[PDB]
Amino acid sequence: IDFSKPFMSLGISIMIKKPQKSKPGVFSFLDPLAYEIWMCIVFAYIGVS
Amino acid sequence: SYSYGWSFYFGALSFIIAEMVGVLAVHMFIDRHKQLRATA
Repeated sequence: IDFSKPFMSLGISIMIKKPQKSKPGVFSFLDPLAYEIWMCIVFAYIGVS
Repeated sequence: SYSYGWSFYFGALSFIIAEMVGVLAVHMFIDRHKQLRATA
């Protein structure tokens, strides 16, 4: 047969389930301050003292 | 994404060891002077 010019173009795509928010974590109170901030706070406490 | 290694932790660990020696040396200094303030 003789196809015409494409009236629409598509391709293989990835389908997933929409991120339904996220379950929390035990030590999730430290999220605001990064790991380094917390580490350096300990070092500054040991130093000031 | 990164991940600190043992070399960085030695630097961090050095601080702690050094700070502990720092307080210990101050204690020794005070102890010497306390002996002099009791024998005079």
